[PDB]
Amino acid sequence: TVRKNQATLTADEKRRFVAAVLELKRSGRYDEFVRTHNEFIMSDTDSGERTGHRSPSFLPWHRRFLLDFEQALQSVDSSVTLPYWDWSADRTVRASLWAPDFLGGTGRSTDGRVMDGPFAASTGNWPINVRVDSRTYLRRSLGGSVAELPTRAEVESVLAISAYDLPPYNSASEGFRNHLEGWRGVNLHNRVHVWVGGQMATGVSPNDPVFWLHHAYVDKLWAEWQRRHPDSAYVPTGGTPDVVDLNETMKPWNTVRPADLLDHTAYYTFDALEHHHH
Amino acid sequence: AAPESFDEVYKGRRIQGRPAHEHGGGYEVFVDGVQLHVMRNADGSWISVVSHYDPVPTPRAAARAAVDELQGAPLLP
Ligand SMILES: [Cu+2]
Ligand SMILES: [Cu+2]
Ligand SMILES: [Cu+2]
Ligand SMILES: [Cu+2]
Repeated sequence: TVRKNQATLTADEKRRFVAAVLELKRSGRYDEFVRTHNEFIMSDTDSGERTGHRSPSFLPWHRRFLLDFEQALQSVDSSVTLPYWDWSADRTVRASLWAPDFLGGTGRSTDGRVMDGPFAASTGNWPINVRVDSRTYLRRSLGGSVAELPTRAEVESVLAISAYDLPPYNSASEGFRNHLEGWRGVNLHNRVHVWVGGQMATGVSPNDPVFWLHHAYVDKLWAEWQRRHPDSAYVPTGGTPDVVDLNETMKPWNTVRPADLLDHTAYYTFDALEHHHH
Repeated sequence: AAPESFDEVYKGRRIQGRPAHEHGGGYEVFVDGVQLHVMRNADGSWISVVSHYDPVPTPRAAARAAVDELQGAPLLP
């Protein structure tokens, strides 16, 4: 129940993570996570109902979505937890992340096809089934559509924002949630999806296993923000149309509230998380 | 107040737009006659299902970005 920085995994941990992901794919379970995510990002809208994205519940929703996926991994191999990718530190394509023993590298320039690693189409083990176009192979263009991943300095500017979220609770909002999501400001989470390219830049972005590692680090930054701002908490706290309030339940599960997900330590801890310090 | 319609051939593909498990609506885009799901953000910018994290100013820009992303591939409905 410890989530570790990907750069620190041992060879056995990398191997067991990859095998568990591939078994979820083989059994059909993986693709349904891809489909759930796509349905929410295509339905979440700034002027109407919004739950998974562009809204305060962006963070607890992805927290619970990753917990569902981690629990499915652990049904295959109980030793496996989600690692996280600190893209502020591991910011080039020669990061161990992108090695053939882990996620494989960038796509070739003719068609963006990933040619190595366990998820390359040529293995026969990673068909892209849930898709928005006919291509059935994993694609990436690392650093193609945007030059740079966020820097640590940029991350620290966002962590410094004290308010969790602010009306109108959407992509136009000031505050921590929307700056971490990326629709305003220096842009953290959205820009990483754009930087990877390929399916990671689309609504069917969980087709790339790096999705989980990116969101695991986004989720760790929420935890880091909480420790920086012990006096700040989720908002809104009641009666807001179209938005998940603190004690309201969230689709698709319907049985869990943002309130049940604010404290990650109920479910996992990190290899390292600095204490509230001054 | 919706954007104007458009119709052009972009990098060999026909892109069209018109005011109108996915969202509500407002505006429709097509790439070679296949509908491209697009969405408007509060600030007036647009995204699409093939570039869902990268706002562009107009629906034609979103159509063009989809053509660039697809590299000749047909969209699926
Ligand atoms: Cu998402
Ligand atoms: Cu995301
Ligand atoms: Cu203090
Ligand atoms: Cu829609």
